[PDB]
Amino acid sequence: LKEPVIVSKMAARKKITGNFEFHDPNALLEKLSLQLGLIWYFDGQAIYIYD
Amino acid sequence: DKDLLKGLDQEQANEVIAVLQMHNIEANKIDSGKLGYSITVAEPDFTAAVYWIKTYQLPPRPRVEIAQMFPADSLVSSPRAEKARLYSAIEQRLEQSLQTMEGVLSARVHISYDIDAGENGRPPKPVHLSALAVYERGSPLAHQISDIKRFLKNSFADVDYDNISVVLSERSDAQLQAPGTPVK
Amino acid sequence: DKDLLKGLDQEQANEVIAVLQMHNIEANKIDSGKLGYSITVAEPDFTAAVYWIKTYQLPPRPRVEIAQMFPADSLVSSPRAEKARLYSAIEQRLEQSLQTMEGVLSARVHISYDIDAGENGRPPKPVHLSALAVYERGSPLAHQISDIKRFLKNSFADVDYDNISVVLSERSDAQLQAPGTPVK
Amino acid sequence: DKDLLKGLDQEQANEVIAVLQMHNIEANKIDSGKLGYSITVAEPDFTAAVYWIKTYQLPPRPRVEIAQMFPADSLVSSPRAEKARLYSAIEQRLEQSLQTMEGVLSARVHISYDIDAGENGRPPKPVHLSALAVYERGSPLAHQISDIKRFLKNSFADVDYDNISVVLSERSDAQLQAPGTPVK
Amino acid sequence: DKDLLKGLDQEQANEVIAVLQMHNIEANKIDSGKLGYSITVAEPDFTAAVYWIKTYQLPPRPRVEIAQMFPADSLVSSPRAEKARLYSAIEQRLEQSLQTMEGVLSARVHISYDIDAGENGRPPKPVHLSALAVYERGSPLAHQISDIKRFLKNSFADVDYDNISVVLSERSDAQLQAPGTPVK
Amino acid sequence: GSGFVAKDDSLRTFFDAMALQ
Amino acid sequence: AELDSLLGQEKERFQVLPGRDKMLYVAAQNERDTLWARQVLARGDYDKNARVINENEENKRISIWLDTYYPQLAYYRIHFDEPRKPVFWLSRQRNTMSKKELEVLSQKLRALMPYADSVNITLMDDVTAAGQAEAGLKQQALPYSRRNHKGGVTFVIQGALDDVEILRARQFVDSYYRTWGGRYVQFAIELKDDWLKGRSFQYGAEGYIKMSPGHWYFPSPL
Amino acid sequence: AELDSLLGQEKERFQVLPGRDKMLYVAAQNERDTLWARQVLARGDYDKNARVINENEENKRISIWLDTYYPQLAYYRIHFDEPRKPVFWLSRQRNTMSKKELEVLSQKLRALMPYADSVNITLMDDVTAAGQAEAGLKQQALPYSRRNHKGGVTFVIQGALDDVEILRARQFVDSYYRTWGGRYVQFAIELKDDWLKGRSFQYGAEGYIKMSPGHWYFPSPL
Amino acid sequence: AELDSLLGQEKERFQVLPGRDKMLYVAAQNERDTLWARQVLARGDYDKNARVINENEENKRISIWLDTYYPQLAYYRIHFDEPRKPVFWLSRQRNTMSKKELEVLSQKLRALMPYADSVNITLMDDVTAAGQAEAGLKQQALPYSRRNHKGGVTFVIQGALDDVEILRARQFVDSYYRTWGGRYVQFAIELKDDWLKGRSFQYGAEGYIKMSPGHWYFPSP
Amino acid sequence: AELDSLLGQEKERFQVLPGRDKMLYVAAQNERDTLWARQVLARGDYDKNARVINENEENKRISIWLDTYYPQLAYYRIHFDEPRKPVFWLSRQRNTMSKKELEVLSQKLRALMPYADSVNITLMDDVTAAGQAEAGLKQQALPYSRRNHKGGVTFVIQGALDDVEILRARQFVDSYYRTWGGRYVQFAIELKDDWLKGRSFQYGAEGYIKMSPGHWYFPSPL
Repeated sequence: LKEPVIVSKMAARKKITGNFEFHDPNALLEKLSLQLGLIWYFDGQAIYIYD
Repeated sequence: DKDLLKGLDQEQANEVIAVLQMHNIEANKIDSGKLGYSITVAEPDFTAAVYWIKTYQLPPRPRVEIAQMFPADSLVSSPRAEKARLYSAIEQRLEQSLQTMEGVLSARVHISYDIDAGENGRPPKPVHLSALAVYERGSPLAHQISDIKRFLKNSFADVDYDNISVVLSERSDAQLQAPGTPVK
Repeated sequence: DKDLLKGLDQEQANEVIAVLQMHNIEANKIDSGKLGYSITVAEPDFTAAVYWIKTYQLPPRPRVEIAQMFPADSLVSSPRAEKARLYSAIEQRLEQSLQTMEGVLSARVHISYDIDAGENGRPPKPVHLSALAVYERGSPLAHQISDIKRFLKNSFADVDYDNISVVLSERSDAQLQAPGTPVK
Repeated sequence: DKDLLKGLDQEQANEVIAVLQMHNIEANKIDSGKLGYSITVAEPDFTAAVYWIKTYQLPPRPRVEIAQMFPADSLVSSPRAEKARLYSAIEQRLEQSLQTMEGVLSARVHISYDIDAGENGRPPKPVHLSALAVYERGSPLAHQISDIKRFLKNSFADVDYDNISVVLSERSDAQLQAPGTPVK
Repeated sequence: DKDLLKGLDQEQANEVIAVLQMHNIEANKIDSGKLGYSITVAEPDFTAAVYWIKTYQLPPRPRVEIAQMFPADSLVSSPRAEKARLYSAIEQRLEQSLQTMEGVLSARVHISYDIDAGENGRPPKPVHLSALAVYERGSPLAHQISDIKRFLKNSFADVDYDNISVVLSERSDAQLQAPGTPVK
Repeated sequence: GSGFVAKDDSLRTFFDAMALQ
Repeated sequence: AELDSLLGQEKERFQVLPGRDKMLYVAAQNERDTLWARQVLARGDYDKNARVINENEENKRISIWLDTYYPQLAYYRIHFDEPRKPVFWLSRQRNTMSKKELEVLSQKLRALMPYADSVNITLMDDVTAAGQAEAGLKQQALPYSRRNHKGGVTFVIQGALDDVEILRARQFVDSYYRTWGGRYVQFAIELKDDWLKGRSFQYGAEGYIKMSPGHWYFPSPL
Repeated sequence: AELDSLLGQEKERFQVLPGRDKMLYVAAQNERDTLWARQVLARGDYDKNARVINENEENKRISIWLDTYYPQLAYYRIHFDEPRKPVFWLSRQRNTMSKKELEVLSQKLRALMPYADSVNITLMDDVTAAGQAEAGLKQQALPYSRRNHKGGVTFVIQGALDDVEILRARQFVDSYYRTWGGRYVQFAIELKDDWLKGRSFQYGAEGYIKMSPGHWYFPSPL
Repeated sequence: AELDSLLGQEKERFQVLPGRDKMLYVAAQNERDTLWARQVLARGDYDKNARVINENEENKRISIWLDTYYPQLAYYRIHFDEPRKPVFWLSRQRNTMSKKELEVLSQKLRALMPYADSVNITLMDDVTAAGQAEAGLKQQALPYSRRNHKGGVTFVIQGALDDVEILRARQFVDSYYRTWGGRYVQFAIELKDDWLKGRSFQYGAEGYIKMSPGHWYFPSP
Repeated sequence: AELDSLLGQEKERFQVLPGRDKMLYVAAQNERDTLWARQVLARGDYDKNARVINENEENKRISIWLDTYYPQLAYYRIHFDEPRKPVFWLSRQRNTMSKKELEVLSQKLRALMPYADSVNITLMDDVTAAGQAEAGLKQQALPYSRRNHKGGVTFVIQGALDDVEILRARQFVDSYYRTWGGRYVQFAIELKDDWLKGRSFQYGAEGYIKMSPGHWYFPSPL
């Protein structure tokens, strides 16, 4: 992703493990935000992530 | 004429002869008074009899029970030794009680010993049992697992049916004819 | 006529004899009363016999148990020194319970010894087992590895089917013929 | 007949003779009753024999175990002197059990010792094992590490396959022919 | 004959003779009953033999172990002494285990000692090992450091491959021929 | 085919897994 | 003294067959009687030459010769219910042999068995060998899994089986192996616990295991 | 005192063959009977010269001569089922020798073994030598990883295998090496700690992708 | 008493060759039999002259002689499978010797080996010698790294290898040194502990290793 | 009593040579046989005059005579593979002596060694001596650094080497010193820890060492 990511405090208590591969991140982030349970937003300068 | 074991017990000598005469070599049970028994074979049978002594790990050492490590004649006794002496007389008594069934010749029962739960307030875990048995032949031993799993199910506090394992089997072929002396 | 070992035990001399007779040399067992047994060989086989004494590390030491290090006739007994005497009798009677299965001639069982994890607020850890066996030849020894695991599983508190490891094998070819004297 | 070692033991003379007769010199084992054994070689074979005594460092010292430094004739033993006497009976019993596999002639097992972790409050680390073995020749000794690692994996609390190291080898060439006397 | 040394025991006389025979002078091992042995050389070979005694620092001192200076005959023992007596039996058992590998003739193993880490609050330091070995000639010496560094890596808690150092070497040229008597 | 195998789940981790279907 | 009197009293558990190379074969039926008959000839109370044969041992003796001089062959088992005429059970849908080549195979198999008289070669269907193996595996109510491939099938019986289902799965495999051998169809009984032990997971083509209420693990698609 | 009488009572396990160089060869069939027949000739109760040969020693001896006088030869094994006429399994698709050059080799291998009368050279195929390895590895239900490359193939069995799969894989490998050998195809049974037994995937944005087989493995938390 | 009867009972492990300088060479095979036959000639129960030759120290003797009189020579090994007619493997692509001095070198090696009758010099290839060392190294599934330079190649084996991989490496290297020797191609086996065990890391072009949640390790290429 | 019988039993580890000044030289080949033969002549069991020579000692005895009477000479080593005709390796690109001046040197080196017959002087190239040291230093994969100057090169081995790299360097340097000598190229192996031990430094033409997070040290440009 060409922009910095800001992760909140309550949505950083979850954990992830495995081998991943970011060929296209804007399509990978939609799938992980539905499996983990998350909301996100891109306001032109950063990508905020909440639960 | 050559001897291979001496100073044996009565049940040790009755097991060495029972192993050797199954493999077509005959022995001799010679008494000696206070020094026990002694077992002698012939000269051409000596090479085979030493091999079956090494293979079958004869003479048999005596069978061990848990109540021999914590004897009742000790001067003090911990509660770990009182609970280990209770469970060792129950698994000795269910084995005595399984031989009075229909067709069983021998049996061996094990209980799951629990020690570390006695000091702390955590409740002890469930109790697990396991049994072995040898039936005489002509018995349909597939339908006789559900009678041991029913008999020793409610002989304890609360077991499940998948916490009991019964591994039983039929006995070997009978040995009735004499071995035969070596023709020299 | 040359001696190679003397002052042996009855169980030791049958293990030196059963090893020398496998490699076509012939020994003799000479008693000496209080001084134990003694083993002699011929003169041309003296060079070969010392090579198998050095290779097989004969005479064999007596087998060791964990209950030998902590004797039952001591004055005081720590609770650390009581769980090793409990586990050493459990692993002693599970291998006397495995020789009563069909086909099996010998067996050896090991338990995981966890004593340090008990006397704290930490939870106890799991218990692991391992076994070895020597089966009579002619048996489908790949299907009997699921009966020792079933027997060994629920004789403890809570083990898994992948925390028990059984390594078993069939016995060697029998030695039935006499070695043969050196033709001199 | 010049002598070079006196007062030897029974298990030491069968090692000095087995080392010398591999290098084509003939030795003699002379008993002396209470004063042990003695070894005399010939005078042409004397200069080589002192060189192999110095090289192989014969006679061999008796093998050391950890349970000999902490004897059980005390009144109160420390927990360090009880974990060392427990681990020194497990690493003896595992190498008594490794010689019963199919093909092994000798084996030696080392366990990592943990002592200072019990004095503080930090939990002890995982245990590490190591083993050596000597095989009868003719065996595919690359596939036998899968059987020794599987046997050693769950005989303790929790090890990984990265914490066990097996270094094994095949036995040397057999010595069967007589050395030969020096003619002068 | 002019005497050089007297009162030496059995293992001190066989090394002085093995040193003098390397340098073309021969000696005589004369027994004296209770007073040990005695080593005499000829008359023209006296000035050389005194020089090689002074150079090689003969007779040898008895070899020293760390557990000799902390004997177990004290009524109570410090933790420094019960921790210094354990590492000195580990560095002897790993040294006796290195001689059973193939090709090895002699070996020595040194462990790093720590004694303040048990009495402080800071964590204990890492463990460092160091070994020497003497190999039979005709062997590849490069590919045998990778086996000792694998065997020594997991016989302790956690050592790295940088904290182990193996310095090994092949044995010297053999001495098989007799020295020779001085003619006059 | 898809599906979920719940073993004593706490009804928040169960309905989070249905948020893809 | 004859050989049939130098064995035991019961003259029915052995059968002495005269060979074709001045020898005398003794036909035992298990390992215990094989060691009984070998103790007589090994201790040496017989002045002639004799051997002790067995059905399980001879079935591997003439299967070592057959995977060297006749490789790429499809057969099942040799039956010794009448030891003077063994019956060779060949496969039908996996061999390309004509009748003249079967006559040579029946002649070269006769020289390895000097006690025999005429080996009879018969061919059987390759479908009923797996049909009887699946029909006997469905009567005992054993959960299984069939894997078909070329030159053999495989039945996999896994899971946490109870004690009457290890006994019924062993009494059937031994009775099938006694009559058909293990060349074509092979049973793989494997007693193991539940994979993904107490863990909740979401299966099928995009899988994850929940190691904890706040922990996701992404291995192979479960 | 003939040589067959100085051995044991059972005159079935040892075979004595006369040599062309005025010697006498004893043909044992394993390591346990080679030391039996070598003790007789070592203690010296036989007046003339005699030697003991073996199937795994006379196969290791003529492979030191062969990779000096005939390098880059593609062969498998020398079979000694009938020791007067051994058969030499030579590869077909990997050599370019003519008929005369195969007769010079069949006359120079005869001089190494003086007990033999003629040596037979048979050209075995190369696709059935790797087809029987994969069909026998698929029939035992084992996880494997075939790595094809030029001049020999290899099969890798990694993972945290259990006790039934270790026994079935070790028994099949030891039953395959006895027939073909270890020149072309090599098995690589090793135990690491991962519940996925050899295979490994990566996950991103489309599903899973089967990763390339390499030496690094993931330490499995489970 | 003849020398072939003065040795052990098994008259099959030694071979007594008549020398041209009126000596008697015994040709053992390994060091265990070399020290078995040197004790006989060292205790002195043989009146004439005799020597004990091997395959390793005879190969080091005329390789010490061949770097004084014929330096810059490319060769591999000397094979003594028939000790009356040894085979001298020589490199083909790394020498410029004609067909005239290849008989002068054969006549000079004949004067240094008095038991031999003729020395058959063959020319082996440098592509097949490194091809068999790479094709054998790939078949055992080992991680390696080939370094081609002038007059020799070098295979480097790194990583945290386990016990079955450092046993297949010793069994392949010791079986390759027996054939080609260690003059041209050399294997180097070093083993290191792994930095990444419980670490999370990014591989590929921009690679790093997170040694902690707040610690990055950018390794140098 | 001749001299070749007063020595050891085997008459091939020593070599007796007659001298021109009525002396009798004994040629050994290491220091252990030099002391084995010096002990015999020192204890006094020989009548006439004799001496014991070596190769590393006789190569140092002639380097004292050459450092005085022929200074500024570029040579490598005298080889004694045949002790009646030694070979003197001279340098080609670093001398200016003619053909007659080589003959007056070879006739004065003959009188210094009275056991020889004719010293052979061979001009050796100078880039092959420094090329073989680098090619041998690159096969073992050792980190090195070459420093060329007029009249010798230098290979510096530094850093924290492990245990197998010291064994391969000690096996290669001692095998190069045997055939060339240490007159031209010298290997400088030195084992030391890492410089600037636990410090973050800034290298190149404007250098500072950070002795602490708040302490700058400005030595020579790192």
